[PDB]
Amino acid sequence: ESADLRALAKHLYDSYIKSFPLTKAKARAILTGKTTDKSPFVIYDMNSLMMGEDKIKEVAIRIFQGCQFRSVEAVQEITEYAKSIPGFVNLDLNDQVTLLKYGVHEIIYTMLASLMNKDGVLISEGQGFMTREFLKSLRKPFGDFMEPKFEFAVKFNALELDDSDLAIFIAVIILSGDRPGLLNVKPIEDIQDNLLQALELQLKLNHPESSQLFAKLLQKMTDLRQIVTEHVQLLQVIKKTETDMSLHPLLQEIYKDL
Ligand SMILES: CCO[C@@H](Cc1ccc(OCCc2ccc(OS(C)(=O)=O)cc2)cc1)C(=O)O
Repeated sequence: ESADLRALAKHLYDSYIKSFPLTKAKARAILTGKTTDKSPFVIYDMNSLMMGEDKIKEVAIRIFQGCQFRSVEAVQEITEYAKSIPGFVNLDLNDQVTLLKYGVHEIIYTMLASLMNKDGVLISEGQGFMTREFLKSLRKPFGDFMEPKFEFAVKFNALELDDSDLAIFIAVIILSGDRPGLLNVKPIEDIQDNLLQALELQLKLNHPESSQLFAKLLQKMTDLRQIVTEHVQLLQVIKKTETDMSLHPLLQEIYKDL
């Protein structure tokens, strides 16, 4: 029944709105700065950055740190959201932990696109905008870890998905089952199967003209994996070049064996 599938889509959208403070809707509205309710401060260089901490509540390491803090925060919102997916909290605890361990970063890069445009990314809850060119000019290793995200953001944003779409797609990512170390696959697959039906319908109804958008969206998932991997090894390099520093424990525990 299409009706049960719509009920599920609305449930997921609602929970998404409540779990994530900054939606794509608000983000795109800020990025298209014609809506002057509140425009962002733009950081494009050193002085921009220092003037940044001014109104916005070495450089490279500070940014690196910032991403980690935002990351840790996002893991907590995604975790809150995951709990709202029917059946998720009823799975064996070990698997709930596993699906989160592998889902979190694919979702973080997915939602990150929502705050990006070809030239930059919204930081500090939309109050700031950091350009792509500034991030790419960062010192030796810290100067290229963001580019892959932007390239993905550009292609991914072309699908023109909105928050209601994303909310179900996000749920499909978490209830994979192909994740390494799962004890009970079937209960996870039955759920994802149902989530897939809801996402298919949702795209069909919300994007009548977008031919095979469902297929195109699913393909984007192979892109996320490569982004995660690529980022993990760039992280390994940093941990070695900077011994006086360390990756936040949560991120560290998420990366232990992947
Ligand atoms: C290096 C840490 O990377 C995170 C993933 C990540 C990457 C980028 C990201 O957001 C990019 C936009 C951004 C840029 C600077 C920033 O810091 S600041 C101090 O300027 O607010 C915060 C977010 C969020 C999570 C991980 O491995 O878990």
